[PDB]
Amino acid sequence: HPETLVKVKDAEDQLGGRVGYIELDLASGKILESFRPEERFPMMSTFKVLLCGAVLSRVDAGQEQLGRRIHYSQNDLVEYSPVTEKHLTDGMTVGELCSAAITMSDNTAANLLLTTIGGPKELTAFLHNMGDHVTRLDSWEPELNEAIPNDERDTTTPVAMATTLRKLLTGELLTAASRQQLIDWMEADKVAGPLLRSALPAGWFIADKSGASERGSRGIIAALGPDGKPSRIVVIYMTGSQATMDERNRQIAEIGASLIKHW
Ligand SMILES: [Ca+2]
Repeated sequence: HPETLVKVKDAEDQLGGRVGYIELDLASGKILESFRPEERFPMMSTFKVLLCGAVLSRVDAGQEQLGRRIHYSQNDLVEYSPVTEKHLTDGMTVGELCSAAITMSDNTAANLLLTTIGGPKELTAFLHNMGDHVTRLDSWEPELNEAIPNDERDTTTPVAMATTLRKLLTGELLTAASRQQLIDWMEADKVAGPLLRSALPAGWFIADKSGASERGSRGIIAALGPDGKPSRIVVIYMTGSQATMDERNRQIAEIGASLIKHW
């Protein structure tokens, strides 16, 4: 198994475009290794974790309740809404919407949640307000993913995303209950099987969120580690290529095999 940085560089050689990577120690926050750490990449659906961090932060501030039920209508439904499209009559709670956004990548759920906070500009404000002056959300779904043509809109860097994710999952920017809730949602991801999960040994813990565009881009953010406990944050982004989805997925899975085999 190639060394992880060797493998990242090889992935980029085979795919074209750029591959960005970072691995942080969860406890300490130290950067363990990286490639293109400060370069921008489209977030795609990886932003949905950040969105639910902002929602949880409002819960912690007494401004939102996870049990608050949101009714919506057919005209709110956008592409790739596998959970929300099934709840037109009953609606969904805020907590259900975060579960759908994170675990199923549901786009209408993400839009509804963005509305709760006032839109993409307000998510960017949340990020700024937690010390992430890099990451930006500009668009709603489905414009955001299924292709962000490479502007700086809707981008992050590997290090900004990793850093921000660690600040949401550890420390005290969220309460203990909210930090746990966020990681629970990510552990329950159902749509990232072909990625890091494909390389994960029995007994490990992973909490993740993936992203994709039709053409060009892919990504994943994760907290993972052996023995049931996450101990590192890994962020991988891909953009700018003409590679197939199967090729993007395989290269992420192969990067994952390297980082597990060298753990
Ligand atoms: Ca290169």
